[PDB]
Amino acid sequence: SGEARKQVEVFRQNLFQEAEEFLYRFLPQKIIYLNQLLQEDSLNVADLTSLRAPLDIPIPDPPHKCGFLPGNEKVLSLLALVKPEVWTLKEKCILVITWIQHLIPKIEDGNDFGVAIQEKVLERVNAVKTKVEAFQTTISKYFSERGDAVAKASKETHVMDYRALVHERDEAAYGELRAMVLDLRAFYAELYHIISSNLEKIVNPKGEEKPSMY
Amino acid sequence: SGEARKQVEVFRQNLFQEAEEFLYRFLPQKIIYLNQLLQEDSLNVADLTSLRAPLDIPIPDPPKCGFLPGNEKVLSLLALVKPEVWTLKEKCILVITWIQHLIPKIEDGNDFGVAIQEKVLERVNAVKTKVEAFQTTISKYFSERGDAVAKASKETHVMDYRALVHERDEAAYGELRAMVLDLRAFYAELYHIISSNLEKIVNPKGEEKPSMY
Amino acid sequence: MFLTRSEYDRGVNTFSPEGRLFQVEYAIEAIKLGSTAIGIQTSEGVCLAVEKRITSPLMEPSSIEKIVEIDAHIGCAMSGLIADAKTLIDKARVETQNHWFTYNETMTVESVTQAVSNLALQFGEEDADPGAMSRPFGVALLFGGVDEKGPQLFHMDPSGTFVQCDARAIGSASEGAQSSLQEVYHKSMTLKEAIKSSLIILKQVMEEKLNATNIELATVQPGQNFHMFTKEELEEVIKDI
Amino acid sequence: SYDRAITVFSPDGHLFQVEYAQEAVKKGSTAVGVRGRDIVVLGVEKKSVAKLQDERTVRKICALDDNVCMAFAGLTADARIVINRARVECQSHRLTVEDPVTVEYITRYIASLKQRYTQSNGRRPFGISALIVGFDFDGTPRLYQTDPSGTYHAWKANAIGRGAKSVREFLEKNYTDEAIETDDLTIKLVIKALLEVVQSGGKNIELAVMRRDQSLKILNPEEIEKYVAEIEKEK
Amino acid sequence: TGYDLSASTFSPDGRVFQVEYAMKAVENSSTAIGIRCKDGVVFGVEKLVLSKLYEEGSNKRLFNVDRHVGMAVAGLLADARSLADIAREEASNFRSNFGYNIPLKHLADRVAMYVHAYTLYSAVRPFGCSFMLGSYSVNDGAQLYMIDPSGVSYGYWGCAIGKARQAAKTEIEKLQMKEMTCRDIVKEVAKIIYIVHDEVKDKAFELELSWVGELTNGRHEIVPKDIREEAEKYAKESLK
Amino acid sequence: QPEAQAKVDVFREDLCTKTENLLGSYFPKKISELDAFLKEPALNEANLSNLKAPLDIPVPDPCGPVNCNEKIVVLLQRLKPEIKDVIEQLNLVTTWLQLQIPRIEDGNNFGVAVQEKVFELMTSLHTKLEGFHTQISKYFSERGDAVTKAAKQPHVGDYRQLVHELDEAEYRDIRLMVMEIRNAYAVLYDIILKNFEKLKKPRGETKGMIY
Amino acid sequence: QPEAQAKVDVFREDLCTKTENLLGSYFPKKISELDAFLKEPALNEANLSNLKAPLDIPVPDPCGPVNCNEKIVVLLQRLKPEIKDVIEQLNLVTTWLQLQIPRIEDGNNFGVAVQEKVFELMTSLHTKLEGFHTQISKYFSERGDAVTKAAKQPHVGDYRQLVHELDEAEYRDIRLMVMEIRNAYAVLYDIILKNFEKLKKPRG
Amino acid sequence: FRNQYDNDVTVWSPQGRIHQIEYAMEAVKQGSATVGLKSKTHAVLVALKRAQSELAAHQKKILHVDNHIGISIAGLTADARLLCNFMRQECLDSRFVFDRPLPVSRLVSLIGSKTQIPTQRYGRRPYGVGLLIAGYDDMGPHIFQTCPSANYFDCRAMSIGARSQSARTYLERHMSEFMECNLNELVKHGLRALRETLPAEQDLTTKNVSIGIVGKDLEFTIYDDDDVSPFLEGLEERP
Amino acid sequence: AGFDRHITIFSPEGRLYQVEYAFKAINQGGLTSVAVRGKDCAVIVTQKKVPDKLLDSSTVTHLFKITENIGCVMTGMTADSRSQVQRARYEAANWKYKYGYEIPVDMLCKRIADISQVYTQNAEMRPLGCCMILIGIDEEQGPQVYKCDPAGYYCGFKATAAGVKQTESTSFLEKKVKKKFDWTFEQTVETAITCLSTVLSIDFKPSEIEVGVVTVENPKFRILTEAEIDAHLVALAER
Repeated sequence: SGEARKQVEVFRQNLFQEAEEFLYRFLPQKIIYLNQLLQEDSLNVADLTSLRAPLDIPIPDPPHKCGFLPGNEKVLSLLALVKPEVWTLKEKCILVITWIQHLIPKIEDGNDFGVAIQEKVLERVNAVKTKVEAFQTTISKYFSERGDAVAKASKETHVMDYRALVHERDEAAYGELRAMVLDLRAFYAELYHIISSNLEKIVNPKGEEKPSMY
Repeated sequence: SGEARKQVEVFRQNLFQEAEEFLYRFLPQKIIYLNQLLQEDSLNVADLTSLRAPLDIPIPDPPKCGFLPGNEKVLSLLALVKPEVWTLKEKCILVITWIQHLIPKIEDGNDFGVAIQEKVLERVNAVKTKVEAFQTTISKYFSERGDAVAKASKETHVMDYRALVHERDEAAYGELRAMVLDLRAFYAELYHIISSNLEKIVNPKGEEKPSMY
Repeated sequence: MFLTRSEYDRGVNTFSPEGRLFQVEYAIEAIKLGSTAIGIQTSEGVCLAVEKRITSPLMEPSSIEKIVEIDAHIGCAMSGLIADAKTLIDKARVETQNHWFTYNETMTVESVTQAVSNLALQFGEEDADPGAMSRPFGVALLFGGVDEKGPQLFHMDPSGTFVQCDARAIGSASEGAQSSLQEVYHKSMTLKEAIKSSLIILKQVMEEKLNATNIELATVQPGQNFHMFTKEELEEVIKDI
Repeated sequence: SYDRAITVFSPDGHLFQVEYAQEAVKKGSTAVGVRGRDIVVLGVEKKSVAKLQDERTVRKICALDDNVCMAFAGLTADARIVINRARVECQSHRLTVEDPVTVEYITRYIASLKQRYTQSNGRRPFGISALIVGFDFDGTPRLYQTDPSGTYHAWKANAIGRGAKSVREFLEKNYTDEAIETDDLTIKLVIKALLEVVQSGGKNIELAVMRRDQSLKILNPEEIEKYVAEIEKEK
Repeated sequence: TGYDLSASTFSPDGRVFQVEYAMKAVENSSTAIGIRCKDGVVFGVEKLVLSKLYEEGSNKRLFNVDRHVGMAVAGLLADARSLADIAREEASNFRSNFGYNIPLKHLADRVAMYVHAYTLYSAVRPFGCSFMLGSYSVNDGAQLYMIDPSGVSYGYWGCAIGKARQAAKTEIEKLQMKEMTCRDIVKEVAKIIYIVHDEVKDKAFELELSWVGELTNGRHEIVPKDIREEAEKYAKESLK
Repeated sequence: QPEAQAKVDVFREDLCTKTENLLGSYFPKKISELDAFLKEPALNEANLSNLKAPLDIPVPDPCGPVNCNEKIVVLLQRLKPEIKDVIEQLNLVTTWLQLQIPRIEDGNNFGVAVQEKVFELMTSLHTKLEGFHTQISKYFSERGDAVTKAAKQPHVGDYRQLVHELDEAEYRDIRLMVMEIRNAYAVLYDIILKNFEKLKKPRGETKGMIY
Repeated sequence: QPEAQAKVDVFREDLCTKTENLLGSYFPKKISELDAFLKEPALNEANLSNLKAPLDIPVPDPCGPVNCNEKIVVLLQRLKPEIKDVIEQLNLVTTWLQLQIPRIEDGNNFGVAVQEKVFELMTSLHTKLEGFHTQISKYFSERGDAVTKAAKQPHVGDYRQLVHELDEAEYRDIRLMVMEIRNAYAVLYDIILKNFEKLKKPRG
Repeated sequence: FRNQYDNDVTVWSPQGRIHQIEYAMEAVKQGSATVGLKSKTHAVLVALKRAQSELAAHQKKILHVDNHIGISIAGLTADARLLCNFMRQECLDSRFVFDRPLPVSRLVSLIGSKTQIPTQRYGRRPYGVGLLIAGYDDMGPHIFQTCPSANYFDCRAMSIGARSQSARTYLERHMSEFMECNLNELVKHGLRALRETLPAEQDLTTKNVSIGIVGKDLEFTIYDDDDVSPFLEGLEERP
Repeated sequence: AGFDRHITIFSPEGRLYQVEYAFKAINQGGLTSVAVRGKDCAVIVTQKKVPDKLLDSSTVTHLFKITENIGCVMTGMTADSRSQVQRARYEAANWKYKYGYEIPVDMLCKRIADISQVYTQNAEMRPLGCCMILIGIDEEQGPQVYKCDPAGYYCGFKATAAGVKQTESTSFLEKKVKKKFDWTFEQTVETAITCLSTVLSIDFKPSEIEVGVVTVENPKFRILTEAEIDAHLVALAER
């Protein structure tokens, strides 16, 4: 049915216009915004001791449940800034993958080089997708891990390694967040470069139909 | 001793006869019967609310649970599905043994038929793994529901645990429906590949050395 | 879902599943690597124009020769590998001359294209002769001349197929130039309009701003022989744009 | 994939083996040519003496005939074959048409030989690019360059070989009608340009001039020393 | 396994597979049968009618290789027409140099040697056609010879080539052909051709019959349409 | 057996008809339904803090039924049928192509190859959707375990945060599944439509007889 | 060493003798036994509900020994010896083939290749049979776990069902293993018999 | 895999099929359709030409080998030009040597022999042009088709090219009428049959149809763009 | 590997595997041939198996006459065997023309064998897979038996065998030569038949065996008639 082709064609056209716009607007803007978050002193803290957050568990000494132990506030405010960014990149990356997948041509025996340029770009977009998805999992892992340590540390007040673990886990997230904001910034950048450099082959993989030899 | 070949050959002829009957009788009949179960009103329930089953756990209120039964609707449907899942698995195995018994002596050339047999074996292997899994999911459903109910009863306050029992039930219903289409599709796909390629599957190589050598 | 195996592309003399003979197709792609050339055939004459693509100021512009004279009546604009063009322009020059010797007459543009085409077709290893290039030629030639049938422009491709074209563009921007040509071309246009139109299209397609040095333009009106506009003449026409 | 055979064309229509042969020319020693109004000067860098090696045998600049001289950059052995074949043609043209070969005829002949090698598999493209300098019957100076592909172009001034990109940029800026006004000035320009790419000084440049009717003269090392000195002093 | 790619290669077990693969080509083609009786040799081919558009009495698979010898081919037709040309040239040469009609046994051998050559070299593929030659000369007698793509040549009292070769041989076997006369055999060949044809797989067939013998005065000739028609009727009636 | 022939024939006819309906009618409509769904505000919430659902667990110096995040459970109800439907349609398209594979022969492999390749992407979509289905199951179990842990240890603030984070994460993931489900639907159409002639008729028309 | 030469030779003689016995006599006999066993009614029970065995755990408004499903245990007693026999017999064939593999040489490799192909299949049966052995082990542990969970938590009806389901699955799995074991023995005869000339004399 | 066995014309496949020859046969399908039909007195070739662009002229699909023989090409044009030259020279040779128009059938045998040699020997690719040859000789009007495989067939009518099954279908149903047809009727029947091949939007125009007619009194003539107007005007409208 | 697959390439251990593969082909035929040399006679016996009743028995033979006084039995691929026989017959005549006397058997084996080495050293051709055993009487050296194998080896033997049971056949013959009693024509024929029969366990009937003999008294190679074969066979059974 021509009408069914038309409905997909409408979606395809919308994706193309969004991809072109995202490439010439959202991707450059994001690179700048992310670089600023990195430049900000909050993600540039010189000494991790400042990030250390109070763990109010009484130690055992020779002659009740601990009071609320809150999450490291500094880390949480940073996480709150990062979580929107992780999702904007994932969604924008997804928009690009669909654009390329739609553009792939009818399978043919040869002149499949343009398809190859599309495949190698897709392989990069896929690699970025796995890395970014993992970033989202890490945020949950931190909360579960920090939580478990806090629970163990209160349950066995005597062991101080558990107390060190809480401080270390917080330290790692600060280090990880710094790397993660760096990676998202880098990823928008790499995506813009692969797509811009190879735009012609990606947009028109097999090219103009060969002049009749038939 | 030729006695051993005869015993295997008798086994082969029995398998060959069984396969032919299966292709022209058990396979077509099962395809129609399964489609009927698929089109039965039971597997096509529009509103999953009907499937929701009572969970008798008292909600905690400001100042051990009674027996909690399985979703009967899911259980009755599972009871119909379990024989079907097994019968496909048994039949798939009989067909695989027949293709395997018909693979010929390994040779450098004239191996096109052997390759057809391998393409068919690839499909049968893919089907075997998928079907075996269906059997596993059935058992997993009871265990997951059972643990979920235990967790819900042990900690009455958590309500998501209650939602989980309901969600697991909805999934089993959606899965049973998908499984029946899969079993029907499987009987059908098998009939088509075996029927289309039976000549090569039965006699893969043939005699190619005449007076040449 | 990407199936990019290919594996039938390499090696002429191999037909792909689907019978596509890809090496020849790839050669047709090569002409896209070349500078765009546009030819318009009008009753007044056929005009040929090309973009020189001069890499360095030190290179002498005259040497780049993308428009050449096969004979007074017929001229050729070539886009693609320069070297394989030189062989094809040579077969053409000898064949026009051989016809004068044998028949004391001037070859029609079509026969001359058929003649060069016959050489191009030989790439298939059609003949047993050792001195035939195995690769399909990588050049596309636009041959325009005034013959018995009046102004005619024929386009030849690495396959060796030739066809008369009222207007054709061969080269990097051929797609798009052709589209523009389709809109501008009207059979009645005089050569003066065509020269202006072709140069307008070239200005749009060419990356550099048009200057007399960057373009080569030629005409073969029926009374006159192949004429290449000199820098002074080119300057006058470009100024009009 | 598409780079193993000269005949094969890449998807995108690039013949890779010919391009690779052009890379070979880049590895070769630099050469520079400037077309002065009355003199054509060809200058080539010399890699090193090696102390125990006689320098007479190694000569990048050669005379194809009385009116044509050639300098090459690329595999040395291939050059010796091309130079020899060009010399036979120069003499053969004189036999066939009784007239001295024009600079372009020699360039076209050398180019065709190279194209012939590129055209068929079973032969490797000659990995040499050459600058052919000559004076025509009219006496106009002519400088032409050829590449492994077989394309010949005329250049007012050009550099082939390693560092060619740098010298050609220098030449583009430096070359002017004013520079070519004096025959000494022309020799100075090429020396100055080669100096830009030569690691050493005048010790490593071999330069030669062909005048309107005079035969090719390889300047003596002392004459080169004088020129480098004038240039260094002016610096 | 790279053993099967070329005919120059020999498999580790000693088999040249490319030749065997070529022999499989003949099985793709429709059956053709040749029976030698005391008077002469009768050949028959079931020629499938692929399309109504194709002209009848065309796309012939029975060729006259010389005045006294006829060739029936099965397998890739293009190769067969080319092999027929090689045979005709050989026959002409034997007449030109030795001055008499080629003895068939020799003809088979010369054509076979040409076919065998293709088997050895790697540049050329084995020919994909299996053909039968028959001739009747008063001195020589009636001779039927069949050449496989391998180049093996042997003389057959009765022979079949093509998709239904095995089935046809069983029918040909119950014929006592040596005693039978040429006219009777034409009916018999048709019966076998009809029996082997599979109506379901092959839509329709036109029987082409040719014969050489005392009746034809030793000239291989297409059976007269009256005789062919009578035989086709005998065959349908027998098929019942 | 004739009954057998008819039974197989009915299945073959229905399957071929259903696929035409899916490609010609269901797929275009589904893209539109999903497109409106994604445009709707329920899956377009700017601040995930708004999605946060209050936990009544007492804070230390006795827990009431702790309800689920209604906003997420509501979205899940809309998304869950779509995941299952695309799975069902993927099973249909795989059987359709499988029934269109020709008897194996040495030649005319191109097309049989295109068919196999199309199957591979479609089987891959099937895997990704079953992967999505697993994610849905995990949300209920994980949030529940998290709430339980928070309730058992009121002192641990992080556990309370985990409950909010798991919820916030799910809305974001659920929106992505919908966008992906539309993409999968459109790509399935593009893959099949663009390569349809080979998929429908792999061997091609009869072409003379060499033999 | 000469005494050593006798010791190695005696192993070689025994391995070759045992293999001919397995293929010539033991394999046909086993295929008949496995055929007889499958025909027997215990492993051909149409209603798997009959297999379901009573659990005495009291329904919630103190649990006595809950015995295992006798029907399944009875079947395992017949099946488990057979599973082990094939694993041992497979080793005999895997070792026999390895001894037949010749000194490595550059060519005439087909033959060594055939031996390897058969070796892969026998090793593949070994993996399947070991998998069957794992399954037999799991049933006892899983069934026990289910009964324990149900007894610990009488309120959960599903656990009681799980015990019933595990038993039903086991009967089906055991029945399949008998069929697979027969097939695995039969396929071994086909592969070895069909390729015997190359396996015994790969070089030629 | 089976990627092997498809690389060269010299490799037989495990099942008796030379794949490259088959791949070559696929080339004819790529070309524009052409229909050839015969009547007791005349033989007609009609072709649907295709154009690279509006500005470009339509390609030549019908070529004259000799006064009595003409061919229509479907497939790679290059192979056709080469084969046509061989055919033309073979015909010229017969007139010089025997002063007789070459029997059309004999020429087709020669085209087959030349065509077969590429198929068996490593080196030249199989010719990928499919040719319909039409001529009137003393035996009568003749229509023959040649496959890229050297096999040749004599036909009452045939269409080679893209979407040519549709034409063959029309020709088979209306075939009986053709034998007694007048020339105008025969070309008209053919133009309709090629019309079937055309996409529904497209229509036969003076520009895309070429008709070649050879008959007892007519030397092969290719009626072209303005001379097809008499034959086309009588035709009706799309069914 | 890849060391096999071309005759020219040598294995890392220098074994030229393709030539060895050819010797395997002789066995693939499934027929065995035995030749024994007597004091005054040389006999070649081969198994004749006719696959189909339809095949004419007269046409199928592995015994050919290279020249009037030299006879050969060729075992291996049938087609290759015929090819070598022709070359031998050509070579045999070319010797008579050039040198004026009948080729000595040893020289025919040498020439035929040398031709085989060329195939073994040149890349395109395949070693012919056949082995030829030649029997002849040389006046100076009495009866002669020579075998040339696909390698190009040309040794002459008192007795030899080629085919599936060659090794077993050689052992039987070896025992009989070691207990030398010399061989009369009857014994030479009897030894040959007993050897072929014992190794194959056939208990032959006259039709299954083709026996060819060269004798000093009648030097010309003759293929014995079925009756003559039966007479020897009957005698063997009687004693």
